[PDB]
Amino acid sequence: NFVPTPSVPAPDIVRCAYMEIVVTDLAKSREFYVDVLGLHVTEEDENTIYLRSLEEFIHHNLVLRQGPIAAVAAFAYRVKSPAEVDAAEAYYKELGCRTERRKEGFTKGIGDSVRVEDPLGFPYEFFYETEHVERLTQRYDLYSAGELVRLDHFNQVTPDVPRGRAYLEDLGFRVSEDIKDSDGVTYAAWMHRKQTVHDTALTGGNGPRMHHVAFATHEKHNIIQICDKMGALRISDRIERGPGRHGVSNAFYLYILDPDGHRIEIYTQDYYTGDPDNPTITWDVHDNQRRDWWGNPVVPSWYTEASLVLDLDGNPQPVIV
Amino acid sequence: NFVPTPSVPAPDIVRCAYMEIVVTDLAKSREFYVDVLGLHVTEEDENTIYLRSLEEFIHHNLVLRQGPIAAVAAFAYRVKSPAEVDAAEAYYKELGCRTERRKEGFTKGIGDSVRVEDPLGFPYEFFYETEHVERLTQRYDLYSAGELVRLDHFNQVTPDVPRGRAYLEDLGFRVSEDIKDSDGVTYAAWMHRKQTVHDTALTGGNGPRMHHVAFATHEKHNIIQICDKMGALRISDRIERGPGRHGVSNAFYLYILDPDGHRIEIYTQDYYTGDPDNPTITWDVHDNQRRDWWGNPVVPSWYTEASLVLDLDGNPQPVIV
Amino acid sequence: NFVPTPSVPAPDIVRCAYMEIVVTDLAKSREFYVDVLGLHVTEEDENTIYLRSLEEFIHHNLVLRQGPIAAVAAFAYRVKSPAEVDAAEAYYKELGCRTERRKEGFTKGIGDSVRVEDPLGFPYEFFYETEHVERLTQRYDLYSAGELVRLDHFNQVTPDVPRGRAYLEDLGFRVSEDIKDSDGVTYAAWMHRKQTVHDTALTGGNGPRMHHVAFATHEKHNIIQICDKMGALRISDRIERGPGRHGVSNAFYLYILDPDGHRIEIYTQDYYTGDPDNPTITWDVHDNQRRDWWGNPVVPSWYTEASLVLDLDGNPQPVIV
Amino acid sequence: NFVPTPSVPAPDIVRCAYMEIVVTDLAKSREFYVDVLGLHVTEEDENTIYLRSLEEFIHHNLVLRQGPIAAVAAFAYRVKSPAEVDAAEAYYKELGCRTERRKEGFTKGIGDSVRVEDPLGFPYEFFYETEHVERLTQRYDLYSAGELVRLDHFNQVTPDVPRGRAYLEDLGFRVSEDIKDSDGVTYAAWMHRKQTVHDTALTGGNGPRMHHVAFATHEKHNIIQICDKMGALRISDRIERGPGRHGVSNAFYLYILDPDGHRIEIYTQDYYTGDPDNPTITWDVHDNQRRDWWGNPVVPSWYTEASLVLDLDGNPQPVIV
Ligand SMILES: [Mn+2]
Ligand SMILES: [Mn+2]
Ligand SMILES: [Mn+2]
Ligand SMILES: [Mn+2]
Repeated sequence: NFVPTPSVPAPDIVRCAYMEIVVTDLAKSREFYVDVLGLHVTEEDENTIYLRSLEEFIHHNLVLRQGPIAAVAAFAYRVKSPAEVDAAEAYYKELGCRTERRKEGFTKGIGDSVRVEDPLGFPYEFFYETEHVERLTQRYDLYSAGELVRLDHFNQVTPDVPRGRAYLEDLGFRVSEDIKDSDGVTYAAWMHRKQTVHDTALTGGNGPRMHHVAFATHEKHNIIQICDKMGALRISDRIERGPGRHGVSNAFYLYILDPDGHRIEIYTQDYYTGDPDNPTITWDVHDNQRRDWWGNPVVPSWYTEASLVLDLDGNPQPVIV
Repeated sequence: NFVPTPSVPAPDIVRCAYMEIVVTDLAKSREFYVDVLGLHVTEEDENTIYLRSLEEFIHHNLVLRQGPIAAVAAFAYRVKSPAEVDAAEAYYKELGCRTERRKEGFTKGIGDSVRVEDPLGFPYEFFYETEHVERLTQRYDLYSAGELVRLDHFNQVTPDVPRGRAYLEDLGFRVSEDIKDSDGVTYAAWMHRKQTVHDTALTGGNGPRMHHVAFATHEKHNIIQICDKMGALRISDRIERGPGRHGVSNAFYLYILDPDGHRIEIYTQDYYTGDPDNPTITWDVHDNQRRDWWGNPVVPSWYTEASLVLDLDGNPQPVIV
Repeated sequence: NFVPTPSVPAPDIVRCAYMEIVVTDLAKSREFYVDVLGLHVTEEDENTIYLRSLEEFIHHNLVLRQGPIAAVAAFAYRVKSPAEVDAAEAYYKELGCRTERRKEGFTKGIGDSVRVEDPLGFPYEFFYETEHVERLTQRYDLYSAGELVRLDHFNQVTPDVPRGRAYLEDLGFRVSEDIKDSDGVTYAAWMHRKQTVHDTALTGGNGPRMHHVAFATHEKHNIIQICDKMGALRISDRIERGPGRHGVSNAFYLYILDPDGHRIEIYTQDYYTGDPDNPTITWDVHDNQRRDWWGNPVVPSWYTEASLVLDLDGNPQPVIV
Repeated sequence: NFVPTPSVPAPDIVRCAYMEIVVTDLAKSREFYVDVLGLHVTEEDENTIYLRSLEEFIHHNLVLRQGPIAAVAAFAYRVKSPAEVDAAEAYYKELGCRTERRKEGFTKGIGDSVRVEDPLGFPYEFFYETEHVERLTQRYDLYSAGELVRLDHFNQVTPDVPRGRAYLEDLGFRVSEDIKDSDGVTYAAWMHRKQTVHDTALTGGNGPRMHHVAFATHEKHNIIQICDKMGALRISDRIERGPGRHGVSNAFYLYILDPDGHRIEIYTQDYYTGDPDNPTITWDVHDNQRRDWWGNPVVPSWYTEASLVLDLDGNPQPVIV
């Protein structure tokens, strides 16, 4: 059942920082992420595109890499100092996980990093060093009507949520909201290191799979404009669920699908979770409002489709059904 | 087939002005319309409540009347001058419709009025005189987060839309948008006297029935707040459809159900239709975007449920299936 | 004092439609109106640019023409039918005003038109025919964060407001709001033909001069984004007054200056004025809130700077001080 | 010159948490803070009112206490754990500052606390324990149009900013933005413990004085509604500055004055400052955009008026001019 708790301290994680996504047609994906969504290109080449949101100063929040199979190559977290990359390496080695360290980084603009196949089969990366680039916070001359301003969280699908939760708590994540039954069993959990509702969340299901990566906008009208632009471009069929308001997290949300089917959440409205005794909100598994505060109808694909993730050799991790 | 065109001129209609609805439990309805939606009470007694929106100066936009069967007693249009009330009476008399004129009005605050059972079975009222009340436009001290600022239109369900359309064009309504097939047959039409997309619209289906009455908010966030409040009050199951953006009319919309099941549309975003040659926008019956610009899933009840309307004796008009 | 009331009927005016502005450097002005403000180019040549707002279907709302002196060449109103152009010509001829008729129009995309040097010295144009162009209402792929969606009104500066008001009332404009003193003398007036607060307004001052031309946005955040973009482009010194809320008209506003100093108002939030007995709101000349609902400080240039207007020969009208 | 750096560690501060202000007429203040601004009353008695913002779970963000002289009695910061209250006491004791520890708290709902007259003359409180109350985040049934959702920061006026800055950096606050001259001298600094731009800021001027306490709204339209409501209530002369956008901090802001003249900032739009190497943004003292991104005119009172602060005996600290 439970992942053992190492005797070495967990690495001090600051926040989720970026995700590396493999796409099958780079030009088609570039059209979606840059021309439709408006993400900012930090740099690109024939095979990879480095994108960042408006208020980011690190090198990128998303890396799109062309590959033969659409999948997620890495969920990356920034750690507090260089020594924490060492700590992350030691922690996972004690758990017996495969680890790979590259002083020069795995993606451009990132420095010394360690990638690991974690206990739940996910490719996690921990890094501290990264090139700083121009922070576009006040470049209102580049601000689009649907501007994505920051990367907020990842959502992972795994078969055993209680095992996943205890493992992430040992890593230092705290639970801001969870869904449990009368028995006290955790069905899903929102976990954070930074002061928003979450950096990652665990959803029960066949896995390991990536459910979605999420960006925030400043206000609700920005999310509506994304829908409107998609309708004008005749790609409204890529709008999967939303807009709506989730009861869990209180987020005003929208889920859309990229060309390979990877799910992107765009939401707005966070609340502060930084206090040491921030109250956990537990939702009952039968409370309808947990999914949708407004009662919007259920979208089946949202519970069944999710992206494959890769092992450190670049091959898909088998999905446990 | 087509209603005959009278030889007397049509009354000069300015805009839709109010609707009289019969509710089965006035206190339960008062809670929804006043405590939940925030409409302003002009006056009320044991059996009837007169409500108005924020920017209205005439006596009321809605009259709620207690009765044994939930239904709509009257669709009321304001005409241009006192003489037009005579015109409306003469016009319908020539069509052979039952008319009833009351110099003192049918509802409080309204003067000389004529009500008719129109050719499609709907109770229409035409009046000019009305008591003026405090226009609350700048009473920001009363402004709620989901404030309804003005009454915009009615939507009617009738079995033969081409007959209804030609009948309303003779009355002087112009078509801003319609849905037609390749054969050029009209399936639905949006018709207006004032300079917005419509004062009334015709939907094909079993009728005569009232599909909805609609109010506008100033901005999109006001509609979102109505949803959030209903979720907090635990009546999100009364949210029927939306929020969404209609392709036809371009409205950002929300449809909710009152305690008796009468459908209220709250929407925002109009466009100007006042020019004499305002282009009619014709949508193809197979274009999915005409219903939802964002492709939101269809909601069955929206196409089957609608409210009964009353004849001039106060009895429901039989529904033609 | 008063302009005589002609014995021939006034032309039936539908709304203000466009303004022809002379600029001294076309490329500099194009940068402002198109690159900064985002207006849509209908067509252009070496000497003139035809622009329209998002929801317009007539050929243009603004014509920028290069010339030696920055000034306003024409305030154009669309009339109800072709016969009304004849009516406009006859009406002004009876007043003894100079008139010039061109069956082929004075600006591209406009047909039979009559221009007149009106009694207050303004170059007014009346036309019906105009080429229709693609209405961009639902082109959300072109929608900018600060999108100007429609042309709403003109504001004119004239030395004798009571004379100007009585003359515009004879033309059929109604007063929605005015500013008067205890004596009952009109200091300024908002006048309309269409169903918003105004198509034109009269401000007392040295004239004839054009105070501003105004465009509406859908919501308040669109106006804030214009400010933000101007700050990022380092041209915030062209923001003259606002954002604020006017007590008169209830508009959330912003006034900015183009390269030649012509004033452009961008506002949002109208209210309906279409009923025949729409109550006039009279503000007292000493009520502070009439200028600014929020008490924002007075901006002196707003009361002294305004654009010159041209006579029908293209020469500036002398300003009466 | 510089405050000495103690040899004991600084207490681990999480965020600014509440301010205790003394008002001269509690009922008049209650009307402003509760009836006008809509803050939520946690509890109150004849002499004191405890208020909290929408998303707060600790007992209060503001304590209003009736007293003979309007002033600020305490700037309170929540620390990470009970042991940190001991740390704060030891730390200030080593600086030679007067401290007062109360196991039972100084205000209701707060536990073990230490208050100090800090080196710059300000009454700072550090506490960990506080009673939790219903977090109203999703009580949309209570949500007003101008809802204040969370307390964000304090702003302090002090004559020697470089001394104050170094003192706060030793306490562990990091600088997100500062204003410096060519000589590299600090004129003002924005300092934070939590992940927003600041928990407190230092403004040069006669002090010690409290410049403002700030609350955030979810969106810009909420701030606009506060202005509109104040204009409707005829207290727009209490709006001191804004709405505007600050270049420093990037906040869309509004400053208003309570009945005793204490300055409240309502703002929205934060950006994330949590990374260990978050880039400090340094603004030049001559850059006009640092104050107002839109170039709004300067408001003199903003630079001269500020609130007195009290010593631990409840007497005003003399202001150094
Ligand atoms: Mn999510
Ligand atoms: Mn409708
Ligand atoms: Mn104006
Ligand atoms: Mn501040």
